[PDB]
Amino acid sequence: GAGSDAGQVYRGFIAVMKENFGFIETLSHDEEVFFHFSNYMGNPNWLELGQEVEYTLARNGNTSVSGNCLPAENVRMLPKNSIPQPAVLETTHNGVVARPLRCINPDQQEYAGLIEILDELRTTVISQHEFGITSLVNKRDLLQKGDLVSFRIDESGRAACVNAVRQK
Repeated sequence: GAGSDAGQVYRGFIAVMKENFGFIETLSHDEEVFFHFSNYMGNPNWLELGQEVEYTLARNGNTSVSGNCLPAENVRMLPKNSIPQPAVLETTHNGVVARPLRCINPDQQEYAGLIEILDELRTTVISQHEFGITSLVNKRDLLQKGDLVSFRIDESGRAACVNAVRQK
């Protein structure tokens, strides 16, 4: 019992839904986890993008199966609204949707994309903020390059509570 041992169920949310497998976005925005529906528990027909789920990682057998990245196991659904939100009263930063990260990932993570955040002088982009399926409240939208967004960064350490808002 140290915390660097085994016996930890990892929490995350569905970001990519294929009919065979999918990708779960990590709770702490570490990376995307390859998960197969073949090892899923429940009814996959009722799954959607942004659904909280609990699961363990299949580290049992060989750490470098085919390419180090191994599948998930025992994926179950979680209660909604259990993912915490950043503590910000009005808002932290605004910006415009810059570009979906397509060539940044060899395996195409472009779902996540990056927003260009304005500096304190409100002139240029500082670095890059990544947005999560959970943060994409307006995930229904065709939110694309050139759309203005307002969000709040705090404990999420990224663009969270992303609301597509158009200013007069």
